[PDB]
Formats: sequence, structure tokens, C-alpha cells
Amino acid sequence: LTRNKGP
Amino acid sequence: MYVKLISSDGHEFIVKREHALTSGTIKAMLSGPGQFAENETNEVNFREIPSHVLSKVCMYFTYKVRYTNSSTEIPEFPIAPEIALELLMAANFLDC
Amino acid sequence: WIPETLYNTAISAVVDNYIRSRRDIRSLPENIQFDVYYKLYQQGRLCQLGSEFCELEVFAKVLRALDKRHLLHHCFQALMDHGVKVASVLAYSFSRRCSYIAESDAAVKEKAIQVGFVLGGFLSDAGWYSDAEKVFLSCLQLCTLHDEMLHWFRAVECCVRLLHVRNGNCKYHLGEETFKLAQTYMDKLSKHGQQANKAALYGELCALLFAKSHYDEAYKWCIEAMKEITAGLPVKVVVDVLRQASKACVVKREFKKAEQLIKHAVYLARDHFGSKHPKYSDTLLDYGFYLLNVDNICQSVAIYQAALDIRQSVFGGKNIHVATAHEDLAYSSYVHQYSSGKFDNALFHAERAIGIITHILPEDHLLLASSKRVKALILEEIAIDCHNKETEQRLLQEAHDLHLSSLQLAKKAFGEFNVQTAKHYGNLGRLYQSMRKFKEAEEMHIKAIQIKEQLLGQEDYEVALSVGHLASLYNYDMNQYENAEKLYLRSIAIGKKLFGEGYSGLEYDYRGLIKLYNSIGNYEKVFEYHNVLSNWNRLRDRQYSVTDALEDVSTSPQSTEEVVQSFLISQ
Amino acid sequence: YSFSRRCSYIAESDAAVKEKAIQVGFVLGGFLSDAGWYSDAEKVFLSCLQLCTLHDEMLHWFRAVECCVRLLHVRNGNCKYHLGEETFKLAQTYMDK
Amino acid sequence: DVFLMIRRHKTTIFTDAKESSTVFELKRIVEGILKRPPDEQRLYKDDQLLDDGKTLGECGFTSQTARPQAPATVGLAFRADDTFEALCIEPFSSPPELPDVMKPQ
Amino acid sequence: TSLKPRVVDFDETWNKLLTTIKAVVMLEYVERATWNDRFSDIYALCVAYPEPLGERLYTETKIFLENHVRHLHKRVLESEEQVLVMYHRYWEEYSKGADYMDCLYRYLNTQFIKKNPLMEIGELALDMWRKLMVEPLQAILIRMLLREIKNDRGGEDPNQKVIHGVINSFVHVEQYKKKFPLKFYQEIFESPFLTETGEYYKQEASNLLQESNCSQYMEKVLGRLKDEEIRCRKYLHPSSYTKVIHECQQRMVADHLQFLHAECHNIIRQEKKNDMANMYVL
Repeated sequence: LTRNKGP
Repeated sequence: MYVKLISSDGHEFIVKREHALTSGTIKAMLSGPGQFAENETNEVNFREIPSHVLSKVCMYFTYKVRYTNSSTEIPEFPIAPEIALELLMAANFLDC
Repeated sequence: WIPETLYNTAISAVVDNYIRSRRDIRSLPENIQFDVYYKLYQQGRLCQLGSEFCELEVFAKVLRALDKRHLLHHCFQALMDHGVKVASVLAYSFSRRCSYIAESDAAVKEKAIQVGFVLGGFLSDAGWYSDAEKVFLSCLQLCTLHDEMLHWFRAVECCVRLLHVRNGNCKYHLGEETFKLAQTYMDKLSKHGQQANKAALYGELCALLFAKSHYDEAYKWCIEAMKEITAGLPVKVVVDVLRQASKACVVKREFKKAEQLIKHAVYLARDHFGSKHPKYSDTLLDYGFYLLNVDNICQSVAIYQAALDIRQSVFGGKNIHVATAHEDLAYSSYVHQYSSGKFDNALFHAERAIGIITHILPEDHLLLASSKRVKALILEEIAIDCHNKETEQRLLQEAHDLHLSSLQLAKKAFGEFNVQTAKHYGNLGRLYQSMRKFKEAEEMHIKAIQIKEQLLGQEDYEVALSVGHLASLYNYDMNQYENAEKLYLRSIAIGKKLFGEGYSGLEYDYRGLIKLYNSIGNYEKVFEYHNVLSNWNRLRDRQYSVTDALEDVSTSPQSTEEVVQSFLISQ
Repeated sequence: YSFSRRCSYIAESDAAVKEKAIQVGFVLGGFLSDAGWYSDAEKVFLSCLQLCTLHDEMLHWFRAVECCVRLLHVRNGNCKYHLGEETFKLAQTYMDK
Repeated sequence: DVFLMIRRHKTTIFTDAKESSTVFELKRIVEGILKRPPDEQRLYKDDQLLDDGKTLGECGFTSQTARPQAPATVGLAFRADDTFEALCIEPFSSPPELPDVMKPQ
Repeated sequence: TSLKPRVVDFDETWNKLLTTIKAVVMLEYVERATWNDRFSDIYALCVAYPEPLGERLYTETKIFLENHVRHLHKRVLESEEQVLVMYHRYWEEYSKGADYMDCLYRYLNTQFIKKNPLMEIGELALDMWRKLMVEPLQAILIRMLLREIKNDRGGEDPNQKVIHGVINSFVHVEQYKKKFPLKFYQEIFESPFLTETGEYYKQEASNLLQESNCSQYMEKVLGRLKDEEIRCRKYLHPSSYTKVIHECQQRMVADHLQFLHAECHNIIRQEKKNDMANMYVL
């Protein structure tokens, strides 16, 4: 878990 | 206490009034000017319903009144295939 | 044990003696006919029910039973799951009927249009937009051969309904021409001293321009649509315009107005149509879109699932309307459980969406782009949670194939310069970061920033999300901290401006800055970012207060013209 | 369902129509038992047994026990073992008669 | 309980009676409906007079052949002081001739 | 003939229905056999071929009701100073006729109205008796309906049947709306009635103290309150029973309680047990 949710 | 469900053919079907109010339409036809018939039993003319199918309607009345809220298993109403279509339109018109 | 009605008993008997009276059932009253055909459905006689529903004369009398329409939409669906192409046969039969009565008086031509309008509206409600388009094209032809006032109103209404079936089928190139033709007919109406209402047409144009990611012009056109709503409009038209205006306000970053717009739309649908209507499910779907874009995420899953359960009860499986609810609930459940990581219910709804859309739509259709994206996003996040390298490199490969398919569809339809293809680029950048591919992820993310910055502004939600993804790529993966710091600050500032300090996407930026400053220096920044992250967690403890949005809308919030006027006076 | 409904209407008919219905019911229920539709073959054989146990004639016990040796078959395959013992008892009752 | 259709010419009394009840109670029902004396009423069970002494169960009416679904008919005749009258039950009607669909034609 | 969809004309059958529905709503005498025949005519119109003439039947029925209640409104405008008794005489007939007409239109109610903005025929007639009979006579009817109850308090004998029927008629129109089944009663008559009773129990109630002392007043407080209780049973809907009594005692006790409690010091010391029960029931 290093980035945010996908667009 | 009895009503006289006269069919189109002329066969009067003297059935109990409590049986006749199973159908909403007969209850409506027995309300208002339809209840003003003083001659005891009320005559309900059915010039669109033939006699052979109104007889099955009255049998259904005596069937549903006797088999209402029954504790045991209930049998289906015996309806002939050759009368099923005519008794389908008779069941819609009578709302029973 | 209660006796069955003599009506139901005779329905059972007429069905059982079916073929000997199958041509006599068509002589029955309309409600009796619907009950006979519904009894054929209930007994499992889908073959004879399909053989009768493929006939336009039989099905037109079935469509007259409005109160039992919710049954018909179900029955129809079973036939379309039975393998019998009822919608295609009905549309072809209506086209043949129109071709036969092309030369006839207007008293029988108007009758077929009204039969065509109800059948086309049924197929559009059922979701057979490719089959509802033929019916409406035939109706538009009937309005096109002659030129008069009544035919002009029918042509305007038919172009309004034809725009809707060209929007859900994702044919926008024909949709713009449909709107131009509708505008031509309304100009011809206006030159004869008569004005027709433009609320429904401009609402469908707002849907068209929202689908084409032209959010600014869609917002302008939903303002134009809402400028012309009166008390004489049908409830369905007002609901549709309110939904489209709310969605355009959401993507225009005007979250305040969209609140009252979508809440009044949901209340209007729940009041007039009820809690088990497909239009109310559409309102719930748009309300979930609102709640997902507001960062009221945990509530939104409870609204998509409410939307899905209505669309799964009114419509059976293998339908585009239940598939859109599946793909939207799959995304929100992926969004809601992104931090938790339990993508079990999310993947099930994603595979149900593609498993439907691949069955009822062609492989090159755009609804696969919005469905393959969600499944690939769930698959990518699942595989980084499991420790099997041979399974991770398979799930990321499958997600790579799905992202490439979605990108191909988006680039074929919208072109390379569009918001949809750019968020596909950003999703590919995230996937390439997960694939341990560095330069390719950087190129994808830079292209996503370039396309999402000019077409959405410098301070939009989507561009902030892509800036956060690029910052995580530079920080956790590539070690390019000099740019990653600025990108993280930009993403935090934009998220603070649009959403505030309770934005759920700020955690992945705060921890990124914490790690970056841990491995570059300035520990006094690390301590205060730990303090800010603790404050953010404490604020999210109160912002996490779960309610029911069906109670947030409550009962009788405002008036119909009150919400429209409040939206209009604020530009 | 069609067999049961069309077959309950000839309970008071003559012996020829009743035995024709019993033969048709044996053929259809045997087909549905061979095809594996034991839940849909029990109803056929139940209607057959109903029409066999109406008249007090000699061949009716033979047809009734021939119904019951097939109800017990379509109840074992349907895993309705609690009706199986009572079906055996009723078949043994007609064998006693 | 037993269910009957007391038919005379075209009237059809859809009444009910107990299986242990006698013919006198049924004639009293017809008193209560057609206001006729029981002495002017001869009831026929398929061309067979019912004596007033016996019960409905003995003469043939049971709770199995006279169910509420399909009540068993019984005749009725009136005296008119002249040697009574014969049974003149008029059949209801003929349902439309619905032929067998598999008949070769 | 049979109960099958047949091609029927609307003019002849609708004239045949028009005669009997004119008979019903005015409570005239229509033949029972004709009454049963018109059920079959309603069925034949509702499932007619090739299009169901149910919407047309509803439209012409509403047009007939438009021509009917408007005619009754004009007629009751003609009888000036007799508007209350004429309104009640027409209202009893219209209520029973609308009930019987709902009975006659049962097939249109169940198969068209409750399946397709559309109101049931017996409740369309009641809503139309609202919007074309009592809404044009809203302030007019209350002008002397509130006078007769005021006259009854002044020592008169208004008609029990006429007064109770008109006041209950506002509730009877609200029979079908399940949302607010007493809104019309509580916004057309009850709110004007409550203020008018308050004025009669403020101006006249203050006149009791002008010439009578407290001991005489307490007997007279129970005199008017129980007389209000008797007339509540007569001219008032039972849902409004409690709130009028609370309002009446509010405007002649709760605005004079400072005199009662000041006098309450005297009744305690003297032990006036005769008026002790007066303070107990209030």
C-alpha cells in the first residue's frame, strides 16, 4: 500500500 | 339471505348472499339500487354470463366460503379446459 | 391455507390447455392476457412465452398493463436469458410495420408511433439500446415523411428518446447528429409560433457531453436544461434532468449544488415511482456517484447496493442495467475497502459486470472499457496483497490486458486527448508501478498529468489523484524526492481545497511525505507530519460517522421549483 | 403439473379412460424417473396412485402397488427417505388386500 | 356436510346440508327459499323419489360425491294440486365445441 | 353475447350510462335490472375492442361531474339565505350517489384507475365536490355555519341534521386521502371555529365577572364548559373533541388564573368544600 486508489 | 344470480340463458342460481359477496362485483351490484328489490331474494341479472359458467361461479362461491382459512390441505378447483376461457372472463368481471 | 381466486384458477387452467386456446388468449382483455403470459413465465414455459412475445401485436397489448410493468421487465429479461432474441425480433417487426404503412393516413400513422413510443421506451428501460434505436428510428422516419405541427412534436419527442438510446449504447458521434436534428425540428416549431419544452432534450445532451468528458459544456447545458423546468413536466423528465445536472455539478467540482440536486431527484423518484422502480435505481446509482465523489465513500456502497438490488429484482441477470450497477458497486467497494484490502465482494461484482456485458454487447463496445477497468483495478490490488509471485505476475498480466483493452476502446471512441483515456493512462501508470516497471510508469503518469491538467484545470480531483500517484511513483519506487515533494504538496493542497482536512486520500500522501523526509532529512517535518496524520485520523473518526443517505434525503426536504431556483440563482 | 391437473378431472370417469390415464402416467413417470427428474416424477406417480385407489376393483390394487413400487424408487433417488417407509407400508397394505 | 343443487326447471339452489340430516330439513330449506309447502315437493335423485323418512346419507348423497367443488344435483317438482308434475330439469348450456387439437385434420 | 372484448360505440352506451348516473347521483329511482345491466355496459366499455375505452369513460365521467356539481353550486347560489339547508340536502344525495357510483364503476376503479393523476370514481366525485362546491363556498358557508353554533350558545335551536351534516361533510370529503385525512377539516372550519369560540369565550366570559362574584362565577364556569361538552357531541367531529375544550378553558381560565389563585387563599382558610371540587376538576 504505497499509492492511492485508481481513477 | 339468498340472492338469485340470473344468468343470460335464464337459469336462476339461488345461492346464499354470504356466498355471493365473495365476488366484489356482485357485492357492488347488490349495493345501492340493487338492494332496493323488496321481493326478499335479490335478482342479479347477468346477461353477459352464460348459465353453464355461472353455475361454475356459484360452485366456486360455495367452495371458497366453505374452504376459507382451512387448517388442512386444500384441493384445487375442478375447472374443465373447454370452460376455462369463459370462466376466466367471468372471474375478471366478477372480481372473484 | 387460503383458497386461490377463481381468476388464478382459471389462469392456471387456460395456460394448461394452452395451444387449444392459444389463439383465443389474444381475444382476452389486456390484463387477463398479461396474467396468462406471466403464468407461462411462472410455470417455466419460456419457449411458448417467447414465441408469443416476439409478436408485436401480442406484445403491444402486454405493454398496456402499466401497473404490472415491473413484472414484464423481469419476464422479458428471462426471455433474453432464454436465448430468444425478443427485442431484436420486436424491433425488426416494428420496422417492417412502419415500412408497410409508410403510405397511409395520419390516423393510423399516429397509432403506430404511440405503439412505437411505448415499445421503444420499454426497450430503453430494459436496456436494449441497440434494439430500441431501430424502433425510434422507424418512428422518426414516420415523423419525417410528412411535415406538420403534430408530426413535429412527435419528431421532437422521438429525437429526445433517440438521444437517450444513443447515449446508453455509447454512440456519441450519432448522438450529436441526433441533437442537431432535434434542434432543427424545434427551430421549425418556433418559426410557426410554437415553443416545445427543451428540458428532456438538453438533459440528454448533458448526458451526452458528460459521457464524452466535456464537463464544462455539460455543466453549461444542464444549466440550460434546468432553466426550463416547470410544473407541467412529467416526473421522469424532471428526475432525469436533476440527475444529469447533479452529475455535471459533481464533475464540475460544485459539490454543494449537486447535494440538493441529487437529493431532490432521489426523493422525487422515491415518491412518484416508489422504492422498487428502475428509475429510482438510476437515481440511487447517480446518488452513489455523488457520494463516491464527495469522499462520503462508506455511505456510497450502501447506495449502489440499494441500486443494484432494485435492478436485480426488476431485471434479471444478463442485463446492461444490472451490469452497470455491478460495475459501479464493484468500483465503490474497491474504493471503500481499498485500505482494508478485502476485495472479495468487489471482485465478485466486477466479474459479474464483465460476465454480463461480454454476453450482450460486442467486444469493441465502450461499456467494456468502464467494466474492464474496475476488474483490473481490483485484480492489481489483490495481487499485491498475496505473497505468491507466480500469482501476482499472472494477475498483473491480466490487469495489463484489461487496461490495454479499456485504453483501446477509450482511444478509439474519445480519441487520445480526453479525460477517460487519460484516467486509463493513470491506471496503467499505477499498474506499471506495481509491475516494477519504472520508466514506463513515469511516462504513463506524465501523459496522464498532461491530459488531465488542461482538460480539468490545475486544481481538479482527478488530476490531484494522478499527481498523488506520480508522487508515490517518484517517492516509494524511483527515489526522485525533489519532484516527489512538490507533487505531494500539490496533491495535498488540491485535496484540502476541494474536500478539506477529512479527505481519505490524504493519508497515502502524508505517509509518503513521512517516508520521504525519513530518508532525506528534516526530522522536525517528520514529527509534525506524524502530528498532522494523528489529527487527520482523529478528524476521520468523526467524519466516519455512518448514517443512511436514504434518511439524509429524509421526506419532503424542499419543493420541486425551490431546488431548481436555488441552483439557478447561484449561477 | 399438466398430467396431475388433467388426471384429477377423470376421477369419476369410466374404467377405460382411467386405465388409459394410468398407462400414460406410467410411461411419463417412468421417463422422468429414467431421466432423473424424481421430484417431477413423484407428482405423476402420486396422481397415478390417487386414481388407482378410487374404485374397489380387482386390477386397481395391482396398478396401485405398481404405482407404489415406483414412488419408492423416485423417493430414494430424490433422497426423500422419510416418505419411503410409509410408501413401503402403504404398498404392503395393498399387497395384503 | 353435503352440498346439493336443487334444480326444478331453471332454478338451482346452491344449498348445503348435513350428511346425517333428513329430507325434511332440505324441504324446509326450500320452504325458506321458494315459500312452498313440503307436501308439494317431490325430490328426485336421478329419477328416484326420496322418502321424507330417510336421511341424505342413506339415499346416496355423501361427502365425497357431493363436494363443495362439484355438488350433486337433486330434482324438484311442484304439485299445483293436479297429480304433481314430472321432472323437467333443463340442462344449463353447451360450452363451445373445443376440438381435440391432435385430431387428424 | 359474452364477456369478450367486442367493438362497441361510446355514444350509445355512454348515453345509456348517462341516464342512470344522473339517476344515481341525485338519488332518483333507477330500475334494479337496469342497474345490473349498466355493470355489463361499464365492463364492455372498459375492455372494448380494438382499444380499451376506459380513459374515454373516465374523461366523460369527469366531464359529467363537472356539469353536475357546478349546476348544484349555481342552484345553491340561487337559494340565498337557504344555502346551508340546501347544501346539506344536496350533500346527502351527492354522498350516497357517489358511493353508489363507486359501486357501479368498480371495474373502472380496479382495472383502469388503480392500474394506470387518476382518482377512484367515488373519490374523484368527492374531490370534485371539494373543488367545485365547497371551495367556491369556502368563506360563504363559514359565514353563517359559525353563526348557528354561535346562535345555539345564545339560546337558539339550529337544525341538528343540517348543522352536523355540513360540518362532518368536510371530513367526509377527506375520506380517501390517507396522508392527511383531516387537513380540510382543520384548515377550513376548525381553525375559524376555534378563534370564533375563543372570541365568544373572551368577550362574553369577561362579562361573567362584571356583575357576578367569584362564587357565582365558579358555578357558571361549569355551566358553559359542560354546555360546550354537550354541543361538542352534536356539531363536532370526534377528532376535534379534546382540543376545543382545552382551547375554551384556556381563554376563560388560563387568562384568569391569577384571580383564581388569589381567591384560592380564601377558600383554603374558610374551608369552602362546596367550591373545593370546582378547583379539583379544573
